[PDB]
Amino acid sequence: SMSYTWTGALITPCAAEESKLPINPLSNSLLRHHNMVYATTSRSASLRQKKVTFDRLQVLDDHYRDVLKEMKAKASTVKAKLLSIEEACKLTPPHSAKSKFGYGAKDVRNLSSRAVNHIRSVWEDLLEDTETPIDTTIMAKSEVFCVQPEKGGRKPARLIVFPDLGVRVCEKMALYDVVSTLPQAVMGSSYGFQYSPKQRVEFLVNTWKSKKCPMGFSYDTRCFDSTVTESDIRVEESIYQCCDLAPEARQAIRSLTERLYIGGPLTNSKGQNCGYRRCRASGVLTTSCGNTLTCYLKATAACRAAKLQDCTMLVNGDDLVVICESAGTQEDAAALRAFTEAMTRYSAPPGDPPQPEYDLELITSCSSNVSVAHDASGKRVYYLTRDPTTPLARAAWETARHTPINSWLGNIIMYAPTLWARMILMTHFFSILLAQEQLEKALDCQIYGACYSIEPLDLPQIIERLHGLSAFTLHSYSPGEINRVASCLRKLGVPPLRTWRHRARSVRAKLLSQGGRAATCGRYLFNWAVRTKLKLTPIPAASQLDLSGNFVAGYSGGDIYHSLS
Ligand SMILES: O=c1ccn([C@@H]2O[C@H](COP(=O)(O)OP(=O)(O)OP(=O)(O)O)[C@@H](O)[C@H]2O)c(=O)[nH]1
Ligand SMILES: [Mn+2]
Ligand SMILES: [Mn+2]
Repeated sequence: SMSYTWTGALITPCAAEESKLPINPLSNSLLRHHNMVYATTSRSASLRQKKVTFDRLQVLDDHYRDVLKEMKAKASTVKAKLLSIEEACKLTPPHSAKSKFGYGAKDVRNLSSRAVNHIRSVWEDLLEDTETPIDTTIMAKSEVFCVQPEKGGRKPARLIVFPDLGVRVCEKMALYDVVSTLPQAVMGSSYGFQYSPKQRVEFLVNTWKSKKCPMGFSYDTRCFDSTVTESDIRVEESIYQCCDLAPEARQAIRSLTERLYIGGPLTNSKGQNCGYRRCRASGVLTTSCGNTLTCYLKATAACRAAKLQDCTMLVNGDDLVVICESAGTQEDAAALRAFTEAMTRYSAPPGDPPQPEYDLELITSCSSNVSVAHDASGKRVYYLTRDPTTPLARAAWETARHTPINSWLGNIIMYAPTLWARMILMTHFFSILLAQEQLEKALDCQIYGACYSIEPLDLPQIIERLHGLSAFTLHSYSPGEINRVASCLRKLGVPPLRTWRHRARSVRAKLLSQGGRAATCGRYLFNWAVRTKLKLTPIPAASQLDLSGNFVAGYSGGDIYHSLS
């Protein structure tokens, strides 16, 4: 059983694609070694196809089956609603890809009769037809990176695979409530996406302290999406089907699974057949939910197979953290070998073999880690940080070129307490946004895979919700964190942190000189910048402001939209 089959027709672009950065004063202002920064393109898709195309040998044992039955019994608890066409339409991102059938996301949100009548038609088809493979498009994705310390080798583009806009809206009607509700119900504490960054570090610490002699390790699968077998996707359906479901919801899930999720034909931008998928599609609604469940299940079973004791995992799609009781240095390494041997039998080998860790801080997952800092009162605070290379590289791209998804905004929101996000990112973009009249224009960003639409001037509020107000006061970051940040500036050619401090003094002055929510941006975001730091107090409409069901689940490649909060 092969993950993909190719006819030889190319993965084709729809427009021109820029690779290298353009040299302009504003990006220079941030980053100097321009030629360290690249965007991916169609040209490398070939390469990506090679990494992602293989055969899958799966062998399931009793541990796996036991864990499934356990997961399923929890899933039996769920009652999931069928969404209305309207409800589902309003979950569609305004810039989601337009349909083959003469209407785009705008029309769907407007509930254009062409759109809703097509969607109704696509819905009925899921009820009438139970086997005909549903068309998907395959595209090379445009993502920006910094090149490897390994000379001049670049990641090839990733491949997105997604059904037409009308299918996608149906997917929401059928499966949205499921995909939002079930993972927590089945996986409890282990379900990553139920956690704000603050809550995620909380859970990791409390877990780490709850052990007598702790021992954590990160796991990650070489192309998880290709390792997802047809069987995996039907197992995953069997979990979903344990929900109380509307009859048409049950069939829709039944049809989507056979027709779309287990695989199907791949069409390119030009309309020709590239071939066939027998693994997970990156761009369906159930991708993140599927990946997480599948990973949780395979992982959980692999512990019991390697007799690790008191495992507590955190799962975010493909990304797996595990913290457990240690059996001694030499044992641990041997058990972790066996974990991997199990996962591999379940068709999920790792990129790089897990290595046991005896400090929580050295464990990295979802590209991020726990680091330590202190607040005003000097009492020691835990927060979530990241190697700033890729964030800064993208910040330099989105400065010198208009991007659909403003990644820098996402990172400030998410990594608000971190060193580099405050001193470099915040300063750089509030500088730009002030020069060009544009603090109030709402910008599109991406949190946990869902598209959000946020105004810069609501950042003190938002940051306070997620990380608390202490995220405006942290000051004594760990040596290793400062060492890592500093070495990253040297790599990309970013002016050392000293430099941003005055760029930021100027910068808190511009904002106080303007009142309103603009001023409390200056005051709160840049209290690290003045040497005569004033005190900070819980902002008014700044949590009890706007609330919702935001950070309750992930929708990576799931086409989900929240202007929420
Ligand atoms: O548009 C896309 C396409 C794909 N993906 C997702 O990226 C993965 C492809 O890449 P990998 O799964 O091999 O790398 P990864 O571990 O870094 O993936 P993430 O956890 O960072 O997501 C797949 O698991 C796919 O679902 C997106 O998030 N967006
Ligand atoms: Mn992976
Ligand atoms: Mn991953």
